[PDB]
Amino acid sequence: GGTILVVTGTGTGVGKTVVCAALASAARQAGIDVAVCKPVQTGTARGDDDLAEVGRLAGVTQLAGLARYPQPMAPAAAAEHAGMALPARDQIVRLIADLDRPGRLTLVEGAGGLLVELAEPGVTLRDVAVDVAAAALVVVTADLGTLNHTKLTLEALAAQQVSCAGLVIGSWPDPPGLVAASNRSALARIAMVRAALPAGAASLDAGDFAAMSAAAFDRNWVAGLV
Amino acid sequence: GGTILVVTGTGTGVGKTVVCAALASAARQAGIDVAVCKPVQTGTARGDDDLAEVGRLAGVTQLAGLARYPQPMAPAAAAEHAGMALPARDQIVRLIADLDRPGRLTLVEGAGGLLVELAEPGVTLRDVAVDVAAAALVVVTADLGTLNHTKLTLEALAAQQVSCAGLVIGSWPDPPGLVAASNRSALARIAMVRAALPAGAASLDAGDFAAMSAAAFDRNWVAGLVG
Ligand SMILES: Nc1ccn([C@@H]2O[C@H](COP(=O)(O)OP(=O)(O)O)[C@@H](O)[C@H]2O)c(=O)n1
Ligand SMILES: Nc1ccn([C@@H]2O[C@H](COP(=O)(O)OP(=O)(O)O)[C@@H](O)[C@H]2O)c(=O)n1
Ligand SMILES: [Mg+2]
Repeated sequence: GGTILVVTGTGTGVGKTVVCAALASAARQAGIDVAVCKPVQTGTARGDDDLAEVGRLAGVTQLAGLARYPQPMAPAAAAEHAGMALPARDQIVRLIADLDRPGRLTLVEGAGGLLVELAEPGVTLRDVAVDVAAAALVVVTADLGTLNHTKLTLEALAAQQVSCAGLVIGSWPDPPGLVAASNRSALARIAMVRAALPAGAASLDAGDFAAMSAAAFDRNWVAGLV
Repeated sequence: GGTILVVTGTGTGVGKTVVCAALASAARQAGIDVAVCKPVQTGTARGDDDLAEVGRLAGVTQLAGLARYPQPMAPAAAAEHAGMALPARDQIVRLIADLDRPGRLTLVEGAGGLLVELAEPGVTLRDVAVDVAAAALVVVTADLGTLNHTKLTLEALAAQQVSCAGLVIGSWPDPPGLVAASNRSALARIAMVRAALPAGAASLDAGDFAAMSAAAFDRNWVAGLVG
């Protein structure tokens, strides 16, 4: 076995996907082999595709997925809209265990938040993390309300003994503002803030994104993940 | 005593204050005596005042506050900015217990979400509900992400044996889109949906607000909140 992290967020559009790519890119430049798994992808009608973002931004090639639904809804609703079911629990857990190998960092990106339905029936990214014995990296905002949502996600993780590998602020504004600066300090009091990615990093070309990513995390911590 | 209800939300700006006003209004129209309590109010230098707004909307006059901070931040950050302290846990409980009375519905409006720190050290509204043996009414959105946020809040309540008095969709769009209608159907499988308040209800005058409020809640449920 290697290291499996689920990358979850406190909500939708907090930057989980940019974080997966950024940590992927930071680990790759540390000589770590990276694989990213997005079991369920929604919003394909408008072109959503988080694995292709990670491939473009970070250059991961081991990019694995099981289902893609057209509508920009939560997985369960997008599936009912399409008239089809979510994939089964065993599919996603086994896909991830099969990605896992010594010396490799495997990131599992969910859909929205920790407790959204990912597989039939009612199984979540938390259930999946329990099954593969993964730790969780939690992507937060620096905006108003983040302390509550972070604490809630962290309590839900710990309730099922899913270790917290730290926080990442998905989007750090420029200029910060009084709320973001206050929240960042307050976030660090409840868990390790591993990085804060600058707002707009997802528009960067691959070379600029690698530079940002290498600077954004601590070199020792990334190397220490595997 | 009577019935104490904390009114919390899955976030800030989900409609806690309008819900408080609407439930207060429906209970008042059922002949129930109502008090609305706001132990920690932030953003007062921007004009933020939920007690005053509950009074504007539903006519409530039994309105109790405790801490007020000028800056629109989390209570802990607003207090630091002002060089003031958060209230103690027992000061909040005293504020609520002074209001509690047989035959009375006392509503305690949180600040932001359920785990916002209201007192030191890290004392939250969940702790307060334990102290005054109140159930929690959870105000949610109908938008993307509400299911995760509602389930996270409900787990947090169960972890401390704080009963969930049900859900209220704070703002309900007319017409509802696909995502909103899906979320609503799914929220009703998670817990009782007590009401879904029409969007923009804060622009209804006293009469239209009161009518909206009587229709929004099941009369049996409201009447059953306090005997
Ligand atoms: N540091 C960041 C984080 C996100 N973003 C963008 O803001 C949107 C939300 O990010 P995301 O797609 O990773 O959100 P999740 O739903 O994956 O959590 C996306 O369109 C990002 O491209 C950015 O430009 N700079
Ligand atoms: N059904 C509703 C819900 C909220 N609103 C308004 O939407 C804003 C947020 O509602 P709120 O202040 O009660 O939200 P909280 O921060 O108290 O949870 C406020 O401006 C309300 O006046 C409305 O007009 N009709
Ligand atoms: Mg309010």
